[PDB]
Amino acid sequence: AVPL
Amino acid sequence: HAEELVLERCDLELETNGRDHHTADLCREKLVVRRGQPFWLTLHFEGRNYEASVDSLTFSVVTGPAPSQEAGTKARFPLRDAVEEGDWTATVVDQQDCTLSLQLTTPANAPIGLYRLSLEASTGYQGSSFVLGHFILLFNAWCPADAVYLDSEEERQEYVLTQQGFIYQGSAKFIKNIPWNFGQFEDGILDICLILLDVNPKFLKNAGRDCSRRSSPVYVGRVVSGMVNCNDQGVLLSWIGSVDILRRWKNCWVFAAVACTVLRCLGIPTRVVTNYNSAHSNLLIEYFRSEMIWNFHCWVESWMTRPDLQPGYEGWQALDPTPCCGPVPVRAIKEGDLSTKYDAPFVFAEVNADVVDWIQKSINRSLIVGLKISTKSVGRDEREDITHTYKYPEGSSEEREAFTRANHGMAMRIRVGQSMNMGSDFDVFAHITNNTAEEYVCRLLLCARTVSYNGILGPECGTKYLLNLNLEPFSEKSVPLCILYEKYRDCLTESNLIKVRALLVEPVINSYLLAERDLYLENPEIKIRILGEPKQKRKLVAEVSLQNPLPVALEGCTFTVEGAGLTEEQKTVEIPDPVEAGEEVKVRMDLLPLHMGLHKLVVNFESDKLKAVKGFRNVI
Repeated sequence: AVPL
Repeated sequence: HAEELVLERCDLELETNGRDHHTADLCREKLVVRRGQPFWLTLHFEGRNYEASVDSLTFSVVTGPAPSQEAGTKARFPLRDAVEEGDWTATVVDQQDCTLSLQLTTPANAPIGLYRLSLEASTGYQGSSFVLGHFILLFNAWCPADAVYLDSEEERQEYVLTQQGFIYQGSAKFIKNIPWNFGQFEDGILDICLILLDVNPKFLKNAGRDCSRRSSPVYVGRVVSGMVNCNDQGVLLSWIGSVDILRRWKNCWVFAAVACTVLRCLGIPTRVVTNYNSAHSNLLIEYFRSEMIWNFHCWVESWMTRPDLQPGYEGWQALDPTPCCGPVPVRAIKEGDLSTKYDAPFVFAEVNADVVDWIQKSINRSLIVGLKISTKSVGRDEREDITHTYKYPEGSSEEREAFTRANHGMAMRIRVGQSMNMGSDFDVFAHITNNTAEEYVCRLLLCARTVSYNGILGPECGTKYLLNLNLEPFSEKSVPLCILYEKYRDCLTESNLIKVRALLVEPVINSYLLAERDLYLENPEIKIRILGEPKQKRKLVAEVSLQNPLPVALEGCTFTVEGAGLTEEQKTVEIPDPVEAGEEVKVRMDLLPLHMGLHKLVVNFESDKLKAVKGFRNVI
């Protein structure tokens, strides 16, 4: 999971 | 006459109950059954067998630490032939020499959990009550009367019985499928699920009522969404399954993985779903670098009726165990009916974003949320795309009218208010209008940077962040940011340009407003005074001046004038002393008006700290  | 019955033992018929009730893996040692469906116990008596004419048998069951009949957590029921459908009942279905086969049924809305079952045997004039044993009672997707009923066998297999699946991740363009062992039926797992229920805040607050409310999959799904995350008490705060995690606890996709394990275990048909988002020198992204947007996000859906809501909301309910959230009917999300319990706006914001520009009113597609919503296909190793269940096709009437129902007119432009000059300090404003009847609470990011004539951005020269800006109905605001010479002086491009950008975020519906405006910092004007009278004859004097606009002094000050038809020889003049802040430097030069008509005098001023400033004046 990665922040936009 | 007749002596009382003595029970030799009770056979819990594990093999036969397990298979019929789809709980076989759970019935290796103790009895596990599902509500609203008959199950079997065989009584063996020491001595004479049961005789209906003489013996009266009554059953009692209790669940939890404060059971009551009114709460549904305690029941008493006689062994008789008449079977009242929908109630706790027991009836004889077989009678052999020393054995008595019983058929018991529970209500289809019985609270789930661990029951103690007792028996009272009575042969008129005398009686004796005792404990027969225990069974765990689960939700029943096979029972048409049960709230979690699912009318398809293959779906029941997938969403309750199947112990492995795929959790989707990666990105909308490169969807990856992590295989995962939910293992809902592994040793110890069911007991762990029951414990999780038993330590939830509502149990602590009112144990009897909590235990009673476990008749509802709405209530149980809700409790689980909340319990997965350690507020503390919770479970979570590499691996390929849920089992290990739950075992250790007793002593981001992972949150959904655990919720699925627990819900499937308890009998609530459930699936993991993944939403993908994507992005395309943008304020928005700069903003994101506690409502982050991620490349993907996982939750679960569970299947149930919704008698607690108006008709039409049965089916898939979104539950989000991410750091209580749900259950909300997926269809309420797709319809923008956001007053539907529970927590609809939060799920809506996971799959929607409304991004609008005022880069002077256009739609911004640099942020895109709610793509390729994914979950495993029924009974097959492949991906099902369920984007359609959450959102109408982009551009449709149904999409737009759902947008409306969700929102029940906000606008924002950048404003200055007065002249802007190189060397001066001045405010810039995010002017925000709210011609709606609604009240909004928004985040505001307002900031300025130098920018080149080529469109490249320099260093920041002002920032104002506001966590919580309030907008009253039918009102407006001009929110200021002070641009300081001291902050921009050092970091200016070849141009006198600064780019102001603002971003307004309404995080409940998940709306985003951008406004952007380039500003030019004017050079000082060169004043040119014509002294005399424009005589086709001869002799004229022109005076030129420039008021220093900087708060600091100018060094190396030199005018340069020229103009065919006015001067025959260009004239440069070096100014000896520096010019002070606000000081008006002045020179004069002689002219010899060539001919008759119009002529233009052309001036250039130069300085160490201010260069390339020009002016002109017509004459005659």
